[PDB]
Amino acid sequence: GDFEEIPEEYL
Amino acid sequence: ADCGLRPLFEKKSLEDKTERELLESYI
Amino acid sequence: IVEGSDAEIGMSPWQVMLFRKSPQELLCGASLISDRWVLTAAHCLLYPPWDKNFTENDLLVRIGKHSRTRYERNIEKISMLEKIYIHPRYNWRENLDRDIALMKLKKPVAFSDYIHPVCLPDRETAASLLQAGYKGRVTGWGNLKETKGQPSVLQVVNLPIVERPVCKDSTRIRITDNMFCAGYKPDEGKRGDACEGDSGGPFVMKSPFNNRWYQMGIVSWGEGCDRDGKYGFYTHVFRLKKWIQKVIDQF
Ligand SMILES: N=C(N)Nc1ccc(C[C@H](NC(=O)CSc2ccc(Cl)cc2)C(=O)NCCOCCOCC(N)=O)cc1
Repeated sequence: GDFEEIPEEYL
Repeated sequence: ADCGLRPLFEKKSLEDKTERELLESYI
Repeated sequence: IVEGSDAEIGMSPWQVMLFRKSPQELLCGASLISDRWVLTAAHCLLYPPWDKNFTENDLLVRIGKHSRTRYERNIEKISMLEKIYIHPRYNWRENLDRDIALMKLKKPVAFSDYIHPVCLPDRETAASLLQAGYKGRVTGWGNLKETKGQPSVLQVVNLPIVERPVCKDSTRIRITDNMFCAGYKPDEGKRGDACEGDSGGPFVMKSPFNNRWYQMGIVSWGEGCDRDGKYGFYTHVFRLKKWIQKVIDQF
């Protein structure tokens, strides 16, 4: 949870 | 080509805060 | 990066973050050398002793970043990997000799104020700049100390190249011509070094001849971080440029 979620287009 | 020339620095003739340190070491 | 400072916006536009998909975490640094090729350390992708052997689908490359943990909307670009190429003679069994790898992106990344490739040295630029005393620059989102902890944004530090005999006498590891070391000596006062998470990132120098930035090394290995009498070791990029050219020409 350290990094902000990345859009799912990449996850 | 245009490699190694930074848009926000070399391209606009602006220097970053510590690149001078590198230049001064190249004696 | 230990004893460094916050990078300025767009200061290292070739900086790349190697990001693990699951769990989402920072693996290593890397650099952009063209719109579709990224350079990093082989050990970031392959290291059998620690059961490390990543495949293309396990990773992502984040380009144009400044903040370490935040998703920089409208600024950073995230790219998928098409293929990984590790030097065929990368010595993971012993001393990490020829610690270099290339990653081809699935699609070309768009250049911007925050995304731009670094140059690879020619024989002359390498011969002129790779001298003891001459300083290079290392950047990364690695730890701030060997033991604050993690940086909010990209860190930067300038370090002097060290004489080969001093590099060799500072460690028990066998040093090869494909490596060079950098950092301040105890009596020089100043400090600084790469640390965990910075591996794979670039060691760059600004040519005083044409005012262009060249990547002379790749953060490879070190024993601890910023320890007195110890120095960081970097992959000698020019010495392995023929391999780089061969891969790019063929693929
Ligand atoms: N709690 C922890 N995370 N502990 C931990 C984590 C990593 C190591 C490996 C060791 N690196 C370090 O000690 C600091 S990182 C570092 C990396 C590069 C440079 Cl130029 C300077 C410092 C290093 O560089 N060793 C060199 C030889 O072995 C390398 C290990 O094989 C795989 C690999 N990633 O290096 C040691 C202990």
